[PDB]
Amino acid sequence: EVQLQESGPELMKPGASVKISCKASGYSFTSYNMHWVKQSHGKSLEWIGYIDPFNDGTTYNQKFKGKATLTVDKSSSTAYMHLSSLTSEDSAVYYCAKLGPYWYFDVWGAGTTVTVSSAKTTAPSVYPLAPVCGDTTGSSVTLGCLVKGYFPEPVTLTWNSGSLSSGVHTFPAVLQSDLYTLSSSVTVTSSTWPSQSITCNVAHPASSTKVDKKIEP
Amino acid sequence: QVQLQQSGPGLVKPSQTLSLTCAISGDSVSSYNAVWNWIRQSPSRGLEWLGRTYYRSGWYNDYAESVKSRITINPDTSKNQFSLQLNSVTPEDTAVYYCARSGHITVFGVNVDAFDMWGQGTMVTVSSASTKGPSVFPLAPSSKSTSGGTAALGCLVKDYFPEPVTVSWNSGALTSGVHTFPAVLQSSGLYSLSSVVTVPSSSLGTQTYICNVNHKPSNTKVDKKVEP
Amino acid sequence: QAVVTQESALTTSPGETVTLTCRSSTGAVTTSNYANWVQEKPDHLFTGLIGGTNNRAPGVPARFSGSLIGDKAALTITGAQTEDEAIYFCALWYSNHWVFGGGTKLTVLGQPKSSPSVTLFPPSSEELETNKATLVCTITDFYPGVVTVDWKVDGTPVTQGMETTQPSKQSNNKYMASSYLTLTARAWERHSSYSCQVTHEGHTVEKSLSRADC
Amino acid sequence: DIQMTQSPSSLSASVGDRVTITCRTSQSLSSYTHWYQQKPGKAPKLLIYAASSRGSGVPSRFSGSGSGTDFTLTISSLQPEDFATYYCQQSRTFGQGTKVEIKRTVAAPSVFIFPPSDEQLKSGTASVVCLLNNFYPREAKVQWKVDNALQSGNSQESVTEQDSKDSTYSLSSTLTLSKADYEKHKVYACEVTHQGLSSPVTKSFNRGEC
Ligand SMILES: OC[C@H]1O[C@H](O[C@H]2O[C@H](CO)[C@@H](O)[C@H](O)[C@H]2O)[C@H](O)[C@@H](O)[C@@H]1O
Ligand SMILES: OC[C@H]1O[C@H](O[C@H]2O[C@H](CO)[C@@H](O)[C@H](O)[C@H]2O)[C@H](O)[C@@H](O)[C@@H]1O
Repeated sequence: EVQLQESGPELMKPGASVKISCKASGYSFTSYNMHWVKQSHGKSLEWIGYIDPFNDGTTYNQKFKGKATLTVDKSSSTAYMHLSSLTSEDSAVYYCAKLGPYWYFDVWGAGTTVTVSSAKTTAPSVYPLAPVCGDTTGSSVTLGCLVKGYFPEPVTLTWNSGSLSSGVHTFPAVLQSDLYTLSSSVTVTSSTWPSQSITCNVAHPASSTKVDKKIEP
Repeated sequence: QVQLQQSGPGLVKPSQTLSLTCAISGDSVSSYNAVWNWIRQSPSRGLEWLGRTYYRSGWYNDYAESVKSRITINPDTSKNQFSLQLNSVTPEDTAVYYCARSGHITVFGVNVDAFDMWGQGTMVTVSSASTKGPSVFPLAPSSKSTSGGTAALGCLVKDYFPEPVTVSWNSGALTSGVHTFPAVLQSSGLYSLSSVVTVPSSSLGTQTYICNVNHKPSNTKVDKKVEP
Repeated sequence: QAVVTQESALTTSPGETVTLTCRSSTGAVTTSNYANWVQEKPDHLFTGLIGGTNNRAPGVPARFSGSLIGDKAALTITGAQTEDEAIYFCALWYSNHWVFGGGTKLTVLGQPKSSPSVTLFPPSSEELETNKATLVCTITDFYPGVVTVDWKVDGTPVTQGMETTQPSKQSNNKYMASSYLTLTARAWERHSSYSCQVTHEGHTVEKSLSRADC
Repeated sequence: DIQMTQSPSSLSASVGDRVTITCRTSQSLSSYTHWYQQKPGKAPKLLIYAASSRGSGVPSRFSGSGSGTDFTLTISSLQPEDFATYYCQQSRTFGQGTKVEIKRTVAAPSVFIFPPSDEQLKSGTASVVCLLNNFYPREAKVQWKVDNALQSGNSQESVTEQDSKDSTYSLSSTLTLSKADYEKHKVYACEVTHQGLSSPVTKSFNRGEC
């Protein structure tokens, strides 16, 4: 059976173009053709079109005529999808998929995320999260670390330089005026804090800004 | 790494069986991506694929229609080879028989029927005549331009059956300006060819010239010194 | 532009038989639509299920079956299991092209009910220094993973400023989420009491915060 | 499995020339369409696979393309060593093949004659050989004269394939007589005519003097 490896995530400004690839490795005893599919918002699947690596036939969804171009390099076993004039509506995960003689999509690439944003690289501002000190009474306490106005994803957030691992919850980012904000919260015993040092270590590699921040009442 | 070594008699009597073998080096006969084909070449038919065998959780065989009814292609996992058997041959089966690998060349991981490695070919003659080994005579250089210029000398290989015969000079040492002519078929029904070379006249006194003649069908080997 | 319609979501218990449907906007689904189905699992793992209306792909369990039911194509799961929790898409063939449906999100209840822990934090000193303020409402340890969030300022409902992440999965297989109330530093000081409201399966957990306490 | 038509089925072209061979297939299956180069007494070598992918150790000057059911091999800059027969293929069917010949300047034959060996003559036959070496084009003709009389039989001729370096041809003619018949004559000659010669070249030997 063949395996399909798509190319890495891509970050583009409106008006740019992009070329995603999908490399087939392994073997197949029967011929097959390559379909490309778009997932929007994580649920809305859309057929873009297909190319046949064997007879060179292509068919497009009418919505994607002239936006998308499918090609193949038969010597490297690689399919390519080129998107012209990227818009916010092109922000999505793109999958390639094998359809062979039974006309079910039996192998899929893991997908390539394309993000279309005119936003600039901005580092995060990292804020402490501590309880209202009146509500100190309780056997466990939960702290946190707010990461606001970063771009682009990703950011990586740890606790006490990775030493503190359990009790931790890092939430998904929200999109707030073309920048992302995050948060991660920890639960430790009421005796551990404020007695011990609880410090979050936020990293934003895409601006080479790593930041530490310890928390007090 | 992949090599194909063909063997087995080139001369086959009418109505009898052609038997050829192709021994594989640098891959397995049962490899998941190896397809073992026989293909033949004649003037009548040009290049004609005859059939294959391949392993895929059990041996498969496909044959061309022209021969479906008298052809068998069999693998031997023991010796790592596969064989061709054609039954009840007629002169129409006189041809050069090649073995060939397919399925190494793939597009998007699938076998695309490109034949990437071929054996050397066995020349097959269907005839009831007997094998006869050549006589080898010298074509000696003349006294013309011995003092300075170019000498022509050669060997004549006459009255051999069947084809082919190979000729080399000085066991390969001399190849530049060698012409080995296509055999002709004499009215006797035996073949004859010449092999000739042009050499500096000044070498005639210092360098030896020997034509090495091989006729595999009769196990005839001859090395003939050609001299003034 | 043929449109393919599937029911949006469905929640079952293990052991139930479930039937998902796939309808063509242009008229009856027929054999010549050659309905196929794929399953999307977490981590964007697509695998194909059925082709040719009713032909299981290799390795697909026999509990899965394809059929035409009336004038729509259907996928029937006879004895759903927790591992069958996924999104199911059908695609229809329209002479020369495939059209995907919108997918049915299938939840199979495979763990105890769990009610949300709600922790509500105040805006920090440093963030206040920049004349901005964000209240963070962490929602953890709930199942199933469906929460409605709601905000109360001085006991009065909120309309804007609010963002809420989608339920995501925790180390312990329960669901978490977070909601934000982004205020300005003046609006923070103009009001006293603040409150995050989470609804889950019919009950409401809530937490309050008064500015006088910071 | 009726051999596919190739167009043309033969050509000759000068060194440096762009050359195009077209295969008439029955189906636009580019990836199962291949080309082979075959030099004389060699197995075909895979040249182009899947219409446009080049085989191992195939120079850049060879390229391939398709359009509908027509596939084309192009040799961008014809070289002397490109003398070959070229075959297309699709699935299990081969084309009829296309012979490519190099055009070059005219080059006249060098003529050599070889009397029979004493070794042969004891055996009862006499073979007399005339060699026409490294000429171009291929229309060289040989007449055998015995005591200045033209022979209308008793000879056989054979021509080499075009040389891979210098694009010339070579021919040998062999005149075969019984020993008895050989000795009833004195002067054996071959007379050679070819475009590169202003007038016929004759080489001859005297029986006995040899
Ligand atoms: O289409 C189903 C068959 O696919 C393969 O066979 C075809 O394609 C091969 C190369 O891709 C050819 O060698 C062969 O002649 C074709 O029949 C597969 O080998 C077969 O098992 C399938 O039935
Ligand atoms: O093939 C017929 C015969 O050819 C040769 O003999 C003829 O030609 C000779 C050369 O011109 C004459 O001298 C001779 O008298 C002819 O018979 C050959 O030597 C014969 O053995 C053949 O029968």
